[PDB]
Amino acid sequence: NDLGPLPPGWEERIHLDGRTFYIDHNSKITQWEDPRGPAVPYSREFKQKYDYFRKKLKKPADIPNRFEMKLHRNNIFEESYRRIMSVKRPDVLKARLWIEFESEKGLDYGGVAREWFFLLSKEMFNPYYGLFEYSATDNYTLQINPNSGLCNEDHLSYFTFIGRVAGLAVFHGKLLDGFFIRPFYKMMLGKQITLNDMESVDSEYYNSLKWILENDPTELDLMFCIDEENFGQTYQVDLKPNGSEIMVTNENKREYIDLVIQWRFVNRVQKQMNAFLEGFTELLPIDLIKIFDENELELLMCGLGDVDVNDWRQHSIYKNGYCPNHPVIQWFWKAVLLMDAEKRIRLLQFVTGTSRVPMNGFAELYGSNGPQLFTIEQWGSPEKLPRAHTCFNRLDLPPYETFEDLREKLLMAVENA
Amino acid sequence: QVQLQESGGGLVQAGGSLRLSCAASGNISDVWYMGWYRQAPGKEREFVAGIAYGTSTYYADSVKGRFTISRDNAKNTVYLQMNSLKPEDTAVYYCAVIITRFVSYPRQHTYWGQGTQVTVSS
Repeated sequence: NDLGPLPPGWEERIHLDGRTFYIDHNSKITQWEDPRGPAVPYSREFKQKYDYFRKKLKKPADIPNRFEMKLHRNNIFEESYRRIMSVKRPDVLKARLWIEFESEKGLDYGGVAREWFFLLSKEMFNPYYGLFEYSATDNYTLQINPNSGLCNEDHLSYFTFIGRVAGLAVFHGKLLDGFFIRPFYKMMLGKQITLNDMESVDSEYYNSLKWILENDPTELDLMFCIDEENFGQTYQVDLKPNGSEIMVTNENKREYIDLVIQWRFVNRVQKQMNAFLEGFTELLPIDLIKIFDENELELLMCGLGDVDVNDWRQHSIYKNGYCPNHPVIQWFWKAVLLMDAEKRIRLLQFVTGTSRVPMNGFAELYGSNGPQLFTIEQWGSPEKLPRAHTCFNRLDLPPYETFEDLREKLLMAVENA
Repeated sequence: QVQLQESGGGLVQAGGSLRLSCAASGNISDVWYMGWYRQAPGKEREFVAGIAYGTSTYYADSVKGRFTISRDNAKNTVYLQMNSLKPEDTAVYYCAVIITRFVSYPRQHTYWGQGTQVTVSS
């Protein structure tokens, strides 16, 4: 109505007293005044976020009621590309879509649209095509192949098609099967990529940059110039004006790390990510999705798959004196039991690093080096917040005096990514 | 090609404020780094401030706290404001830009300003 869309990253909620408050998720603050005080304590709830997001998604009435597609299962990717990118009005895709498979053969997954989304997600997110490549830490999470242009001549068009399909999945309530690294979702949100975010992108770059961050680079005799092995011929690039003859020292460290990350990761995938976002936003402006975090954005796109805590517990190995009968371990599992399904998935993302659970269960759970199981290691003083390592699926759980303290600390850590 | 000209540079008492503006002309497609450099009498050029990408701003430890670097997109002009100015600040202030141009492989083109003598009186 006359009020208009809320500013990006804002939400409106109804209090039990009936007065409506406004929550800024970027700063995590509640207020009474309309954006266009204490109010209620901030509570990041994915269910209410999703309800608000779906409510503010409005289907145009001018478009045809039904969006009809005919595809061949042998190569679903190609006909899907042709049909979806042949549409000049993206709003037509906002209309309900019924994908009549060839000869109505079947193979449904509870819905022909869901079956189409499943098979297409299998096809697009296969690194064989070259658009995407498996993450460094995991073997199932994906990322944009920086060399995607070399393999595919029209990689930008295919990335736009993938973005359009993802936008369709989010808009229509269906779910995609591909899980991306955290920097992927951060680049959707327009957030800043940090050194930790490189853990998924490349192990060599992350390890070298971490060494530089912690130790004095003066031993390495580093300049503000990096060598671009990619592209024909090997040549040096200055990260800052007069990069050569400028030496990386303790005062020039974080600037060097930021510039190296920008040149070697962000600059390389920026074009492909921009094409993906251009395809994605044709059905959902970024402002609506900016309320979600990267973790919540992953859940919104790939869905909230219920996690069986019994299988999770049985196929878990404890470390540093923790035992299944240990009071802290069973208290932690009690806290996991009482916590919601979305909170359980957020705990998975906090420790494992992704919401994907292997189809065989938690026995096949992987890691940076290889097959690695969920680990809960004793570490730190009781007061400290739990920490997580997603390269080895490790939760550094301090020994907690009582169940209530452990529950509160674990919830605070899970909520604060 | 891009050409830079720095103005706003004049002798000022120490503890005075100087703003240096880098007027940039030409096709500034995508600036990788907008920096202010300093050349003291008898010394090589040394980094003073940098805008780099987005809004991340990097300062030299000598000028950290005292100076502030900003960019105006409509004018594409960078302003370095120096406060608590000191004799060390007396050097000649250049303005450099790096434009990442993509022909075959993407490469960095560095364009340097003429410079303004900024001095401190005390």
